Amino acid sequence: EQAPGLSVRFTGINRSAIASYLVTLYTSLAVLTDDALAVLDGVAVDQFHEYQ
Amino acid sequence: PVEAGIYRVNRVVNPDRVAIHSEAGAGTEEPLPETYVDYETHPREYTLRSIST
Repeated sequence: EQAPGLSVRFTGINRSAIASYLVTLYTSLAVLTDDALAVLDGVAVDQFHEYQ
Repeated sequence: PVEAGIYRVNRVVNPDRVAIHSEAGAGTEEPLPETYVDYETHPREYTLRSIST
């Protein structure tokens, strides 16, 4: 473990004098109650107003 | 000294078959040679002889 949830392990050398390392991370996301998350959809970002 | 009257001389066979790689310039990612050192299966053995009277 380097950082919590991430690890680095040495694997060996592959007859070409090249070493390899394995870097792995495990993660997930949990929602305890349905009313803790909401999404607003269809948001246009290319509209502009005029000031005369 | 010889502990029990027998002396065995172990020798390497085919020293020219050990392969080494040396680069002249601009090293690459080519595979390296794989080798080992071989021994003689019937080495010469010396046993002490007596001079007595």
